[PDB]
Amino acid sequence: ATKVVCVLKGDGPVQGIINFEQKESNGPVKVWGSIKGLTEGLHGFHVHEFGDNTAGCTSAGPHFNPLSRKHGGPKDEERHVGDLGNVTADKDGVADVSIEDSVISLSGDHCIIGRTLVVHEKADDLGKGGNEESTKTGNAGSRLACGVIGIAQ
Amino acid sequence: ATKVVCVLKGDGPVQGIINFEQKESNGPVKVWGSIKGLTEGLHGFHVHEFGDNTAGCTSAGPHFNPLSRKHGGPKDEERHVGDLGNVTADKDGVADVSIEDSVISLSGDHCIIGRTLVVHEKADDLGKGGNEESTKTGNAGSRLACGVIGIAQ
Ligand SMILES: *[Se]c1ccccc1C(=O)NCc1ccccc1
Ligand SMILES: *[Se]c1ccccc1C(=O)NCc1ccccc1
Ligand SMILES: [Zn+2]
Ligand SMILES: [Zn+2]
Repeated sequence: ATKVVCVLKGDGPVQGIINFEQKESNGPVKVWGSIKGLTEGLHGFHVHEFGDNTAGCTSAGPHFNPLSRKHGGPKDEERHVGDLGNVTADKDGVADVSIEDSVISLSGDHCIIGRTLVVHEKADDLGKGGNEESTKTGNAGSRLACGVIGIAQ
Repeated sequence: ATKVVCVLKGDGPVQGIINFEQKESNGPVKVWGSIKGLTEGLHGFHVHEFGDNTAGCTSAGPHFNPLSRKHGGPKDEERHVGDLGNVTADKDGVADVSIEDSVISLSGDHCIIGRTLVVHEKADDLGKGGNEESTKTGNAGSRLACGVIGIAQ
């Protein structure tokens, strides 16, 4: 009953369309779609705080973290709201995205609408990386593609 | 105290950055920025319903109209929430945008976050055009550039 969408654009082309659906405001969000142009392997996949693409993906700021927590994986209690882990690209450079998440929302204080979805250069270590940056960014590196998260029909 | 931003891009030369700021929860919204690549004259300037850029600006759908009103100009009672009138480009193809609007909002049912800002091919006749489409789209024609409206820092 809430549908939300994001068009990811970045150089490669790294490009993708990610859909979000939430049947009830109390409920999990299904996240699905496709990203192409990626290198094989894991790519960190996050909601960042600002829906600001003024100077590209860097304008989006840090991971969306309304609760002031440390970085983690989506299955961790200690995570940023925006922590959606990794998408995995094959040799064809395509990541088939199929995520269900109970922490992001399409309503309320954890709402992701108007924020930025980013697919990153490297793997997110899901905060298990044992350097300082693991607990902040997951060491997922640069921002390959992003988009502002918008209301869908 | 709330700041929102939109990067306008499309298939041709039209591009811009539009900022929105709302000092008080239900107060007026200041809208300002710059759009270049335009023909001289008026270009319809609207918030459209969907923050969906899947297939370009057409995916944004009709004018944002939560109150089921007819199309009008920003200074009309009978308007869509998304009706921000026209921006005016000079011979250089630059429109300097400076708008204050009391109907849009950055919170609540009138909130434009997650929706799409669109700059159009032609003038919006502000519903005074005396054909049927005047009362729906303002006859502003095709969508030159658009962006999803995002939360800013
Ligand atoms: Se997303 C969010 C955050 C705080 C309070 C309300 C909401 C919400 O209801 N989103 C607005 C919306 C409106 C129409 C379609 C989808 C989303
Ligand atoms: Se205003 C609006 C419209 C659609 C979806 C969500 C929201 C919203 O209010 N989100 C919460 C928000 C907005 C601006 C700054 C911080 C948080
Ligand atoms: Zn994080
Ligand atoms: Zn209208």
